[PDB]
Amino acid sequence: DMYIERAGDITWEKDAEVTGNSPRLDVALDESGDFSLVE
Amino acid sequence: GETTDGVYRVMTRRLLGSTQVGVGVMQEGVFHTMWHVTKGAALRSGEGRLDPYWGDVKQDLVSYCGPWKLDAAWDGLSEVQLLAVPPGERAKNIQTLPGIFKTKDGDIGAVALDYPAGTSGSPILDKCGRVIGLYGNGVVIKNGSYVSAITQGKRE
Ligand SMILES: N#Cc1n[nH]c2ccccc12
Repeated sequence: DMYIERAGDITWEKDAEVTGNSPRLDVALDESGDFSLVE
Repeated sequence: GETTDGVYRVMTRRLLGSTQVGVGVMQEGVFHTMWHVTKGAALRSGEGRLDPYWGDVKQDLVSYCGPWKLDAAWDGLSEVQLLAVPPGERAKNIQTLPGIFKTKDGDIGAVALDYPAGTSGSPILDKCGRVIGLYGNGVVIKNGSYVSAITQGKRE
């Protein structure tokens, strides 16, 4: 059995931690909704 | 139950203790999450019940109580924020410049941020606070790191 609990408001935070790169990847999406890399 | 707009944790008591299987967005009376989080099962909100209304395994999305309401899109240029809601941890905004998944059917924004699987369904927002998609369906790249698509539905 599944249940939901509130975790917060959806707002943009000024001064949030900035991280993560921006890779450009060739990908394929199958009928089951799984992404895979194409090479 | 609770119908206030916001981000919510998706929990189950079927396994050991209370386990967080994912996250979702409540907007305009509709709960939005990823299909792999609930598998289309009913949800409880206090004494209330949330029934699935629309879903698609290929998009990996599902809406409850009504049709998908989120229609904002990443502009292809600006930084965005993942409003990450990790299991047992407070909601935290993380800012990043999305990369891109190039597919045979077009390009999709992608966020290279690594969180536990139970963080799936956490919203990705633009600078106006609009939800441009959900985090949690993506790929494992060469060095073992995770890259999620910015998954967005269609507002009918
Ligand atoms: N494999 C894998 C994952 N690592 N981190 C995730 C976050 C959301 C969904 C899946 C994963």
